[PDB]
Amino acid sequence: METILEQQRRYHEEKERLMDVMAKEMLTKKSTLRDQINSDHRTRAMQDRYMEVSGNLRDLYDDKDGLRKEELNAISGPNEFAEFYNRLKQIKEFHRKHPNEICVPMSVEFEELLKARENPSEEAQNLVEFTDEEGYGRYLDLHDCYLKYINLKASEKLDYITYLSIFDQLFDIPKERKNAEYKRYLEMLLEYLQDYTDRVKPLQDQNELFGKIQAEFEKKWENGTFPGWEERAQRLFSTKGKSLESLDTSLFAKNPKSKGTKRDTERNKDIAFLEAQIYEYVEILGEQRHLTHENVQRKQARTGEEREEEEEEPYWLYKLHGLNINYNCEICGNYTYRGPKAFQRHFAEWRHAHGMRCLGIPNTAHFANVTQIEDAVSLWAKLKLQKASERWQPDTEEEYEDSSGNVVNKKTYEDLKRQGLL
Amino acid sequence: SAFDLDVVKLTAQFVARNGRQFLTQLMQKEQRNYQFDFLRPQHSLFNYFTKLVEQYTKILIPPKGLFSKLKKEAENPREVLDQVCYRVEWAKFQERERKKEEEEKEKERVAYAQIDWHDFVVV
Amino acid sequence: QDATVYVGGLDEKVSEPLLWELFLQAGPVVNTHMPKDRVTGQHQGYGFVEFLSEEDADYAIKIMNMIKLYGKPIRVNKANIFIGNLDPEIDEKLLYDTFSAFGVILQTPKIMRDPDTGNSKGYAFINFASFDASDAAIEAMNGQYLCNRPITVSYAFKKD
Ligand SMILES: [Zn+2]
Repeated sequence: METILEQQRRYHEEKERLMDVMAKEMLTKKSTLRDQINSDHRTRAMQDRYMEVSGNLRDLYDDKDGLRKEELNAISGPNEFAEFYNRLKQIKEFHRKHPNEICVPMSVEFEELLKARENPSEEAQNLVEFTDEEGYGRYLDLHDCYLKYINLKASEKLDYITYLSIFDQLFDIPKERKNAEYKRYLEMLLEYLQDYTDRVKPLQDQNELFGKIQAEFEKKWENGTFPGWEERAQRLFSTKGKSLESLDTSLFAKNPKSKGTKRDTERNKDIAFLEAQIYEYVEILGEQRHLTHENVQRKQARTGEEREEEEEEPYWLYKLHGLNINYNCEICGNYTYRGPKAFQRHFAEWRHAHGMRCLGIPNTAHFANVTQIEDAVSLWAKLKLQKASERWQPDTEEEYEDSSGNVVNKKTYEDLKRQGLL
Repeated sequence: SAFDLDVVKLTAQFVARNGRQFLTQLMQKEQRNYQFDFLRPQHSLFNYFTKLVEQYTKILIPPKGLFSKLKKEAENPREVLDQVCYRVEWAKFQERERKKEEEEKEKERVAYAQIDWHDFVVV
Repeated sequence: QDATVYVGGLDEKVSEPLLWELFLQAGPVVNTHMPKDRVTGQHQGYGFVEFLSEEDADYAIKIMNMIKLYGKPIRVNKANIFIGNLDPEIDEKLLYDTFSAFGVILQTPKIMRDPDTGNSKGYAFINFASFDASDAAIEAMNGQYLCNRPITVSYAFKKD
């Protein structure tokens, strides 16, 4: 197999087709947010497929460095080419043209008029990744988080506006203790906010953003990211102040700070990372949180009907010529025909021939004035028997006397004679 | 049409490894009693065979995957998005140039259908 | 329709038994049909020959194609620019190849057909890429010698 010649060119053609499909998707205008989110998800899937194809093609270079000495040699050539042509010299009886060598990846990376989705992305749906209250990235669902916060706080003195004001803080004082059970709800709220940020922009590099967030949490947040003018340096895990930078560096490797506490850097590192991720998601998606707060305020200020509307978004010839007397035929869909002059003519017309073909019986003068099915099939059996009888069938009707005994056995049919003479 | 396409792909793979324009693995095969009608430029399949030979020559580039590894197209979606935006801008510029050429052709047709064809002067 | 062959380009010398006698050497032509006009009461140049087998109709279409019968381009077939008095022996691909010498064609051309026979009506419509190809067709092709039929190219719509 030509893995360096044919497979690399096929991977390059697939990458060029994916880039052309991405350019055609980016050049087309958008009219709705859900269709734009679906197009962005399809472009992200096509970019992931192109990255996988490039990673598969980039690993096919180990044998190429060994085969380049034999491929670039001018002493070789038409011997192996003539051997491959003799291998390609098989029977050409498969008379079938295949124009889908390059047209099939072009049609697989395209959409239809009824549904604007690609062929690998035909099973993708925007309702399986986002809820109806989010609006495909327009707002964020915070009713379940507010219910969980009200269940954890064990008090009914916190509304949705108070929860939105408590969630709007980034570096202020927290509402509850850092070593309490609110961190288990904050980690779930951060894991939901990370999925909401990854769903609001599928075309952005999530792995590079996660690596940048991890680098900012390790190199900056773990080394005093909030300087002061106890107020000079504050620790997120130990929740205590520091006199100077040397005292904080000496206390960073201390025994209560490493593992000798309940909020040290060994056990409470994941909660601090989740809090940093929640702060980064609140700083990156503050406009979506403000839009969700404005939508919640508009839903609270509205009435019941406004909220329902927001959630819903020659009579003599008649009897002289034969009319008023109707006849029906089962062979013709129980089609009821009018006066006899038309009824007698219908057997020759198209509809009756069609109805008769359904059973497989030809239209002849024998099957006239016959309107029922079973009568037709019985008369067809009769006519078949009659005609088949009255013909001359030489196969069963013939008297051969084979030369096996040559003076006996004249009861041989026309088939046993061939079997004896074979 | 699979056998002819396979023969054209084999000819494009054997002709791309040549060290000269006329000293290839297909010019000597024509004198070796092997019938190959796709080598002549008069056939319509020669335009596809030239594109296949160009793709085989572009598959032998040093950034094509022989002695180097691509990092921008394989490990950066933002570079691919910028390349797609540049391709869309180039397609929009080509469409604008085609519209300007069509407008110039319409202006030339309007000017040619309004000139006087009776003022003949033979010098 | 498969066993019948539609003949186009018949003059006044050709008749209904004459086409069956001329098509008798190609195959067993069972019947001949000639639609009469309403204003003149004669044949419009297009007729049909219903044979017994489809192979005889194929041989008559491959043998009597673009023939000069009664001083007319008779041809048998399987039953903004305007071109008139065109020969029925040419097809859409043949008209596209003949129109490719003057200018570039935007798409595949279409030829008008009769509602009864459906082989050839007599007029066709073709669209060019620009007005220069239309002017070259009105200068050169409007009056060129086609296959035994003087065609006439004209503009379909023009604004003064
Ligand atoms: Zn009936």
